[PDB]
Amino acid sequence: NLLEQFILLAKGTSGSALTALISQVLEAPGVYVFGELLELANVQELAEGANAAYLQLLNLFAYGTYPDYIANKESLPELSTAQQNKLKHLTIVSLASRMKCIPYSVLLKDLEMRNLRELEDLI
Amino acid sequence: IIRGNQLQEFAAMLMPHQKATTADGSSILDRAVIEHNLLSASKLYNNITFEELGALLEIPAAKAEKIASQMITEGRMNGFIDQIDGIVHFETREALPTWDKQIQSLCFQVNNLLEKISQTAPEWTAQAMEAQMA
Amino acid sequence: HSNIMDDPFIREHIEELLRNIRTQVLIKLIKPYTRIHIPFISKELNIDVADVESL
Amino acid sequence: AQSIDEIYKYDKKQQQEILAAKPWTKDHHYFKYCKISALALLKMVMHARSGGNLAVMGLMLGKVDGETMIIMDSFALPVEGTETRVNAQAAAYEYMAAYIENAKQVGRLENAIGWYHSHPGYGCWLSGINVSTQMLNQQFQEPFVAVVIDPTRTISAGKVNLGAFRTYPKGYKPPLNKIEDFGVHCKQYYALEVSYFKSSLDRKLLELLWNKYWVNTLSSSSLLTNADYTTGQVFDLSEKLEQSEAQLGDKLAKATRDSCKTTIEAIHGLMSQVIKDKLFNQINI
Amino acid sequence: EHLIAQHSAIKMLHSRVKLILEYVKASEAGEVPFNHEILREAYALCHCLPVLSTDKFKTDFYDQCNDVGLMAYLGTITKTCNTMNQFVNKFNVLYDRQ
Repeated sequence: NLLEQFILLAKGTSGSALTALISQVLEAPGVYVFGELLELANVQELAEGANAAYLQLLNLFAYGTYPDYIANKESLPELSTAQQNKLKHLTIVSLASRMKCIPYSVLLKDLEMRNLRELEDLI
Repeated sequence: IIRGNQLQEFAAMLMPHQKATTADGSSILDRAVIEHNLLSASKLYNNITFEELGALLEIPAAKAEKIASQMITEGRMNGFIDQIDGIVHFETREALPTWDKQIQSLCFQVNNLLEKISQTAPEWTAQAMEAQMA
Repeated sequence: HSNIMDDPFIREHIEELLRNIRTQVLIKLIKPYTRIHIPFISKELNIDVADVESL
Repeated sequence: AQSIDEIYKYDKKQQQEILAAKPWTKDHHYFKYCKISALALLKMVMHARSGGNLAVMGLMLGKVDGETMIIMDSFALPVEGTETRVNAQAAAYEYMAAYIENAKQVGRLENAIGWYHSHPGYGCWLSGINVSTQMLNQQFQEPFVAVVIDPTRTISAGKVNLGAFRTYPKGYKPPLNKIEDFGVHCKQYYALEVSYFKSSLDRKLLELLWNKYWVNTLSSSSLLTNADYTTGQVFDLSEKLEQSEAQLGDKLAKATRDSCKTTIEAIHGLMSQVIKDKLFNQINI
Repeated sequence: EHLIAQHSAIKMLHSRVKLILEYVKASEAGEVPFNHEILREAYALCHCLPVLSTDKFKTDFYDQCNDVGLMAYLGTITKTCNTMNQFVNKFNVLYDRQ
């Protein structure tokens, strides 16, 4: 219930300001479904140019999971602690969608965690 | 679960007698917070080992078990302790009641989705109900 | 030691005590457990393993 | 239809024959079943709750078939009773005299069959005065039954809590669990087995107005809520079977009926579980 | 009667699910302007099935099935005992030999 307030002030901005707003959206807690924002023409037009990385990051945060940000981690902009935690939470949600009893090994492998305690803290 | 880092400011404003220790080096604040963390973890865990229970409570291995057993025998929390395996069990779900709860949640989700559809496109919902009844 | 347990009425009946209170402590201690080590009970109750087993 | 449309068809020839034969004069343990209609039950409950903690009471209409008392309607007497005692001094009698005639005018062919009375907070039983009144009514109006309904217990427990009783005649000479549930006169009366019935149109409109509790039935999941009730029925049925085999040397038929009822309810619960598993667990692999 | 009572509720559940499915199908191509929120909730509803497909549930379910089966076996034995009692009684009153 917080993406609409970002969309309201995101309907006119474009360019570097739009990518900064996208990063702020991915950073803001409580936002986990970036679908309505992804439908805007300003965001979709970012494919052509040097800002396609931000569109790829938004697509990853909307449909992709954390392992998807493993092969192309360097290509995409570096994610802060909040963005990485949000991506890990979305990966947990995706895993829970397909299975209602997620083994710890699957979570450790997909979220790239070397400690059981930190994985449980994240969960 | 309340970590200690957000309680340093709170400990400063406590009146002096509330800052007294309990003859073991831990004051009143970081014993009430320990009990609160353990009670709140009883809700997030089906069961937990002593080492892990003390890892997130900063109490090393043994006083974690002592406090866990003290919160029981008083009715403050539910659960039992297997000391051989070193595991505290908080709440066990008996499968069939869980199945009942999940079925009820599924039906509630269906009802909420239908209410959302009706409140979003009332004309379409009316025409669809009319077509369905025929 | 030389104040209460000198007359033959408290000194005779003190052995019943230190056993009822030990029993109550044992009951309270094993309430939340399903499996408990006997040496753990011996450490908690200050009595040795054989006395813990007998109790 | 047809067969389930019965019990509402009232004939006077059979009623006259059973009232003239008077078979209850010989066998004092005659009536064992009380078949109450849904309308009578609902009216009794609403009247009992209307009086709050004050006792209220009224009459019944119905008939007799064999060893069964059929209740088809309920009254509402204009009685102003205290919190533990109802009297019906002078207005209730004229009211019940006029109501029968008024019902005769519109087509109610059922005659008076008994009286129902509210026990606001003290269970369902017959006290000394209840026993006296019911035995007088039986001695002068032989087909009769006394029903007692607890409004407060019904509302608190969420279940209908009422009973039907018939007194023994004075001089009827022939354990510890019948002294707290009932009164000191517990041996002066007996409890008829109470069953409820409804009609085809009533159930039609009831199922028609059943559109909000489908979630409750789709996850009702008996065999867990009625596990204690089922094992109670089973260990009572074992004693019933012991009595039946002692008789063997028809109690066995009644024991078999009870076993069939308990087993059928258990299999109904299992059928609900199987249907739920087919509905919710055999989809999406 | 019990199966008709179950039927009355399964019909309502089927009606609701069919209405949701029709809404999804309509919002798919061009019929109704789709809501992202409603479509995501429908995806969650689809992800909610199967309900409790764990091995632990599959053991308790067969426990219940076997308990009800044993109760049914005992009830059947009781009914057959009553029937054989009646048959023995009639055989004794017809072929009464002293």
